[PDB]
Amino acid sequence: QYSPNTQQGRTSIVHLFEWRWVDIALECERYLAPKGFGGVQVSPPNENVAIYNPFRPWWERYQPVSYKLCTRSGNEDEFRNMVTRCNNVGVRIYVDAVINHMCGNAVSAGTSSTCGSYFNPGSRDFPAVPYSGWDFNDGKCKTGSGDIENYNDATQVRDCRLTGLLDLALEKDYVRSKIAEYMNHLIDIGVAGFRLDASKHMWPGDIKAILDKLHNLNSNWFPAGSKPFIYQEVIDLGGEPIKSSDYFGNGRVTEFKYGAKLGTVIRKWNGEKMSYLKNWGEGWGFVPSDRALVFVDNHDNQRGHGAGGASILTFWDARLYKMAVGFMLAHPYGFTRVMSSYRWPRQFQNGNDVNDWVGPPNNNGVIKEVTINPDTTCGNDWVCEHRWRQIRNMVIFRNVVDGQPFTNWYDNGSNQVAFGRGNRGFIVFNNDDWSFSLTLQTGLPAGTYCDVISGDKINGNCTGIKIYVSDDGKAHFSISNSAEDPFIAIHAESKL
Ligand SMILES: *[C@@H]1O[C@@](F)(CO)[C@@H](O[C@H]2O[C@H](CO)[C@@H](O[C@H]3O[C@H](CO)[C@@H](OC)[C@H](O)[C@H]3O)[C@H](O)[C@H]2O)[C@H](O)[C@H]1O
Ligand SMILES: CO[C@H]1[C@H](O)[C@@H](O)[C@@H](O[C@H]2[C@H](O)[C@@H](O)[C@@H](F)O[C@@H]2CO)O[C@@H]1CO
Ligand SMILES: [Ca+2]
Ligand SMILES: [Cl-]
Repeated sequence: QYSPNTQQGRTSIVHLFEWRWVDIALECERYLAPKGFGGVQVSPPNENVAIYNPFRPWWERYQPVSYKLCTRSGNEDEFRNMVTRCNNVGVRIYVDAVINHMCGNAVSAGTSSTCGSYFNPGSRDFPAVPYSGWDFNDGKCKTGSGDIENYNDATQVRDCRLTGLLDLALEKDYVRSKIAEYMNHLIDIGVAGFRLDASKHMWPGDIKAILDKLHNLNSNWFPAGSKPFIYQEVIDLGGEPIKSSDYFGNGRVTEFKYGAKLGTVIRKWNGEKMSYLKNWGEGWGFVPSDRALVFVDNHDNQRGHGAGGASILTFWDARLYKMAVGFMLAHPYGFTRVMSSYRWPRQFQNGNDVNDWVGPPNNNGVIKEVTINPDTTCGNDWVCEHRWRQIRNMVIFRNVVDGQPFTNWYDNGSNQVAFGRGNRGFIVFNNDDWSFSLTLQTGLPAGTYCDVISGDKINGNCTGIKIYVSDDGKAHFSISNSAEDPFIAIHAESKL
């Protein structure tokens, strides 16, 4: 259950947040495949509530109406087209599965849905599934409000409504079956796995019961017996009765401690320093590496809607963000997910962004196409961090050093550190307020290597910084605290 199911040599997935199916299919062929990306996490493909107040917020997609593959990203035909084209190019698709709940209980009944399906939250009626009052936990929840009120009580966290979201009775075989029917529909289409949204709000046993009904991956693309990749969204920063480890029997889990701590470290909050990252991983209280899905930021916490707090680094913090992502992609701990977002009118008032609800770039509610600029960046307000040279090249770096051990660690006791991966890669970071100029042991064979952060290796030549490794594996590195990118990375495939 725990394997990403990516092609050998591809070690990362990217979240193409709110991207349309047709756009992802093209990206798979024109960029993701050639650049060695392992897969794509797509936004919920199932019909959701169409919210006009505010105007089509991104979170409306987390309020299911039915399991029809009909959304602002496209219809079933477009979804299949995308999965097939991506799979045909060796890039996997992972679905953001919203199966813990339906829409908000306060939402007005009617046909304000992405596929016109009728629904009535008040009467608990979702005929397009179909679900009825008998399929929700209204009678199971014991809180006075019917909503989750105290996280110290593991029971209400699972049986009550998350911020009013109608909670499905996942103990019922009928409900489990309707969800499996939806997920099997996707697996048969060709999806390689799923992100289980709000897993903390579901009983480990109920999730397992659902997974037990899931098919193996489509044998036209995957070897027989291939199980869908499962990564459960569990927000556990410690201090709660519910632990992410309670879900290890179903698959991997999102390690929100990862981005939160890395952000605090890179920002140097409360006296933290990169030198402390020497024992990064389980040593910091994180889950086992083979059960972790890591990331610097996600669609939720990049806009203050998730765990991590104000320490989370995002594309808005471009310089520090690139370093955090680089460190993550270079370090062996966990399975890495790169974030790809869109720009929005961030407006901070009293420490809170009042425009954190804004949906993807659009024209009258119609998601804008992803355009590619001659410099390979994206237009139409799509950030496309996965296309940033510094990030794209680190994604490749991880592929190249796949399997190599963490070694040759170095640090100045402050914020200047470096480490290698076996004899296939080496990375140096300078997050101090002074320059870093020193000769280090790289563990790499002698030769001239192109720094993949400041440049690229094109036709036997480096476009950016060049590093010279001697016969003893040592090499001189020089990084000024004023460099655009205060870190250098070199690997086996960047050698001249
Ligand atoms: C997982 O799925 C979620 F729903 C729960 O973690 C996502 O949460 C986001 O979407 C919800 C739903 O739109 C949003 O809450 C809105 O709707 C509820 C219900 O009516 C309102 O409560 C009264 C709430 O104020 C609304 O904002 C969440 O705020 C949003 O974070 C989550 O991101 C997914 O990972
Ligand atoms: C060809 O443009 C490159 C650019 O040289 C590289 O620096 C990066 O640009 C990012 C930048 O790193 C980031 O800090 C912020 F300014 O955003 C831009 C992209 O919008 O990548 C591009 C494309 O590879
Ligand atoms: Ca629940
Ligand atoms: Cl997540």
